[PDB]
Amino acid sequence: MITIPYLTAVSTYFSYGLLFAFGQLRDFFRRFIDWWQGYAPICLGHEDFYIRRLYHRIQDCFERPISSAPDAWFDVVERYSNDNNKTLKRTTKTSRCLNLGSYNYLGFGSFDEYCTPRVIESLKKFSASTCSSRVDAGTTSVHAELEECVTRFVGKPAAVVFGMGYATNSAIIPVLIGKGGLIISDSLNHSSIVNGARGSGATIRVFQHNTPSHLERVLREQIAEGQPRTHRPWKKIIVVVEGIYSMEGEICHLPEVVAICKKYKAYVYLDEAHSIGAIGKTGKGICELLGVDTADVDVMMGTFTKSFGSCGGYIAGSKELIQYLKHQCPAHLYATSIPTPSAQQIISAIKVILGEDGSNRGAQKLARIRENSNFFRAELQKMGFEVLGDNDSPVMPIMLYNPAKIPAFSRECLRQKVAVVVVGFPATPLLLARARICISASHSREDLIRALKVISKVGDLSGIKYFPAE
Amino acid sequence: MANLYVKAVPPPDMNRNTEWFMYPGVWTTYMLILFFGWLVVLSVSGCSPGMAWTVVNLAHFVVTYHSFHWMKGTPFADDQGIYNGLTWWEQMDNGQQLTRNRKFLTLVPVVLYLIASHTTDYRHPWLFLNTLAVMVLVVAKFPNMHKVRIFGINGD
Amino acid sequence: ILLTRKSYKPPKRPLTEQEIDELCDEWVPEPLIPPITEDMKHEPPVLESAAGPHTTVNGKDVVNFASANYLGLIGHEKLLESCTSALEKYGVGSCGPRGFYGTIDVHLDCETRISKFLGTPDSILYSYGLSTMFSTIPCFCKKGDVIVADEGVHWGIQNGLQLSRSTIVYFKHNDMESLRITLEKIMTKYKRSKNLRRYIVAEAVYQNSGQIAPLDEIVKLKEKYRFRVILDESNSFGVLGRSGRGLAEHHSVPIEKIDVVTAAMGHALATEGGFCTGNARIIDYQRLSSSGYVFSASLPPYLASAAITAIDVIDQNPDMLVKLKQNVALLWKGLSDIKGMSLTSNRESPIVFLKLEKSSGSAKDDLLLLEKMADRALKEDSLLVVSSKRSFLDKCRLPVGIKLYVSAGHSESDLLKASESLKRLASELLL
Amino acid sequence: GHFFVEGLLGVVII
Amino acid sequence: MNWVQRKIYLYNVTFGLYMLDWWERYLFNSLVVVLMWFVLYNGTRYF
Ligand SMILES: CCCCCCCCCCCCC/C=C/[C@@H](O)[C@H](CO)NC(=O)CCCCCCCCCCCCCCCCCCCCCCC
Repeated sequence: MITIPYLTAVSTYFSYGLLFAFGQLRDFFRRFIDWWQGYAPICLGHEDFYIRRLYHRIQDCFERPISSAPDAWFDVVERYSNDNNKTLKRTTKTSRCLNLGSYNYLGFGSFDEYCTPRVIESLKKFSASTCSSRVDAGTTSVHAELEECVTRFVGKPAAVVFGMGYATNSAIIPVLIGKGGLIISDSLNHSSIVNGARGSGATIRVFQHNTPSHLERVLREQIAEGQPRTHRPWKKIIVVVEGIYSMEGEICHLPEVVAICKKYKAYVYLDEAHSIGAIGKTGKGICELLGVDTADVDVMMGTFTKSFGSCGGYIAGSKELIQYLKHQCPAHLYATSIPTPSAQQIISAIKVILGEDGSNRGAQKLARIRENSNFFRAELQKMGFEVLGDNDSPVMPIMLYNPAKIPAFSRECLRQKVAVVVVGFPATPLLLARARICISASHSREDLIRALKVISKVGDLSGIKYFPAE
Repeated sequence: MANLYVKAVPPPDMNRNTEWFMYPGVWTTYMLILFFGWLVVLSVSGCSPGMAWTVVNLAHFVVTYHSFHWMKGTPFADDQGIYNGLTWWEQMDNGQQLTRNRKFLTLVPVVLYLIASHTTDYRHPWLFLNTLAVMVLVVAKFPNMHKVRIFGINGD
Repeated sequence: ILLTRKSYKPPKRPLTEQEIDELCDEWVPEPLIPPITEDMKHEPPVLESAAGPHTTVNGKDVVNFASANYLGLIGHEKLLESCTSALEKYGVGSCGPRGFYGTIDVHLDCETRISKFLGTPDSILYSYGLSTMFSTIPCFCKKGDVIVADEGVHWGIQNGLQLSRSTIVYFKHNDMESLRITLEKIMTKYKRSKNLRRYIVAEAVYQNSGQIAPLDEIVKLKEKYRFRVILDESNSFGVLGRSGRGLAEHHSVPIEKIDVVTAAMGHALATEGGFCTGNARIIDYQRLSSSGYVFSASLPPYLASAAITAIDVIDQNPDMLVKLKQNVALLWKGLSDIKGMSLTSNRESPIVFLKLEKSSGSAKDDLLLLEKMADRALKEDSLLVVSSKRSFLDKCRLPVGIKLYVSAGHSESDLLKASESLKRLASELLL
Repeated sequence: GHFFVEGLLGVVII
Repeated sequence: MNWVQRKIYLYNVTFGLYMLDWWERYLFNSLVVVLMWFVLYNGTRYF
């Protein structure tokens, strides 16, 4: 699924083994110096080896504090050590870098003159948020008006909105499935989905990432073998897939997945976290870009953090599914309602996207998010880099493959006034370290042109042009 | 200066600890580390090739045994210590026995001991040791020695 | 060689590609959800203009007892300036997890302010109130440990207890005699093992019963068996101590005896979020290995810039704390003579519980019985109250009842109007 | 005492 | 940077020496220089 140059797959294992060897050696001279209030230690000796022997070496590439709105250009605060690199502290000095590590695709995480004036007015009339849950006193009028805009937008009959995009997967999967069920998940699913599956009693299998000929062969075996020990019938089967598989940048093969789930009478659980304002000619997600009937999928989970510039989540489906969840979902019963100015800013963003604001800049954003991604991705391939994903996706990871290139590609770019994101080993597979580039609809062409020459010059030093240029 | 592209497939294996041992390039590095240690030993202190192969076989004993058969658990806290009563050898391949990658790891301590004996003229000063080392390695990797301990030493 | 082998059956003949097709056709799945009923679909009130003591529903003015703002900070004139000045300078969204670029400076200031308020080395923020317990407990307790829970802990805590695949044993609700029995029986079954970790999970003011935990016997039994204490003081932070510090200042114990202190800012601070407090080593370890901290968007900065102002208001004005005790006592002096209900809360917690006496039947029936009594309190004489809404995923088995979240902004007329209206309705429906 | 081992280990390998 | 200075930098990141401290790097560079001199001097005339 990823083409790896053979000579680089060898100098990566060597680079990791050298780190392992020096780390064990150094940790062996700490265990004999600890000779100099009775409870067990907070953490054992060797459960955080790669946290203190690999992460602390490059800890200045993460948790960079900014002091400006998440815009195309922000200010980055500078940090010193003051005690030989153990606890970084922040100065007063700042910079002015190009934002390429945020998520605001449509450029809503800013001050725009249709949403912020309405949200400020919906603040001084409702005071932040209610202190009760939604079934007691936290269902304001704004919370009832917003659950209609989401149903109109997404397309399904009814929807529920929560206040966290991570609790939208750990507090719902236990409700729909329980013990005796099955969950054929995709390999590269978020942590929230797997934690939600663990919170119930269901069994989890995994089919190969983004290929249906392997999804069929797993369903056949699992229905022909029943429960793992007492070969009862499987009470249910649910298949979980994602719209755009981030950190791989690929659009899912939805038409070929739904067709196989219908045949074996399994259910489908879609996850449009990255693809609900980005892809599509109207912004309706993958079910519109790929031309699939929205009633073939049973549940559709989403998130407003990335595109609409406001926290939250939702679930949409048949009108009895929503009635069941509103009566038996712990996140709906026990948790405080989503704040009011954080719901007005979703209402007034869906109005802009649908063009009901009077102006017509709801289509300029949708066109400029595409004419920027198709340009950046095309230009990176011509210089010989290795970028993944298709042509219609806001994310494009660049593969690095070497643990030592992670602090080299980031420190140079920050020094030349460009900010990016890099991902290491403990989170990713060992061999696949990458950098993630996020392109928004607020970047101008003059910025992408200037940022491509900064990247092309840094990529010569590290030698990450694995493919041949022209 | 880059050729020989390989299209690696992701084996699920759902375990950070023992999934990296399936991507292309592991065997070659495994052997090149051994061939690199052999040359570096007889450069920092000029000696006979036989002894140097002996020092390589003795260093490869402690490193491999302490890593594959002594340590238990995983260094990643994400799985909430699901594998606390298992060693790295037992976690491999979800407990599947006699696979392609287990036979390669079984076959190396033998072939490396043959080389350290055939160039040291057997004798007894080194023969006694090398035999003990290879014997310990091969016994520890037997299919029947699965989740079984010796007198309950480092067993629970 | 042979005289030692084991008898085995010959291997079976594998299924054919035709037989499998049949089995895949006989199999039938159950419905995704159970069929709906008519008692399953009651809509809650939709209100306007506030959520404070005096809200508004359908035009008529009702009196609120279901919002958990104890200090009456909803709609304070000093919070609507802070939020406004930070909402037009940062935006309304976070745009990223906190490890990549989601660390605004206001987050660091808020953490410093909270830690200075409680007097502790360091502190950590979380995005959402209910998820501060999903991720704190599985971070500390792994599969080989032992946790001594309280059998009366809400769903947030008891979801984390299940995620962290450890061994959980319960003890009777606020029964130090049953706590010490359990501690001894654990310190005997685990004798040779000494590297394992042991934790005690409690709650400052319980939400299902309104009873304050006694933090003297717990801090004393913890020093005798080498345990650790995790305290969930979301209902006591800012209301309970004499200066507002919480349970520790209530029982006059040093805060260093409590290993982890977690709270939610959605009750007495009039914001959203959560935080966790402790020494430097504990906090800096869960800043990297947590789950809801590294995989979730950070707090919107306008919510974290209101917590700072709220804490400053609390610190500068300790009179609204005694004004709350008076209101709780005033509601207790006008409700002790009810007919079928029974005040089963503590005398100081601002959650006036009311257990129903002489259970009318099965718990299923009692739920709707309480639901209609709660419905008629609003429709007729304009009163919002809360009734126990259990889920089928919850495992708590405490008695159900009706709560009343008293605040510090209630008047003296509405406070007794809440008592007369409950006495009449309880009299004319239960007995 | 030198080729019995090298002959038996080949058999063991196979 | 010139050609030799650039080709040294490209070597530090490929074998993971860009991350280590000065004392971990000076203990490996010397140990690999020794190996390149030993191979040269011997193999150049031992055949
Ligand atoms: C200088 C060149 C190398 C110098 C010595 C390097 C030896 C280090 C390799 C040891 C492999 C450890 C396998 C499992 C270890 C587990 O116990 C622990 C905790 O459970 N897992 C982890 O820490 C994470 C699991 C994966 C991390 C492995 C990173 C190292 C990747 C290298 C593997 C492929 C290259 C070597 C193949 C196996 C090496 C065999 C030892 C060679 C002996 C050298 C003595 C001359």
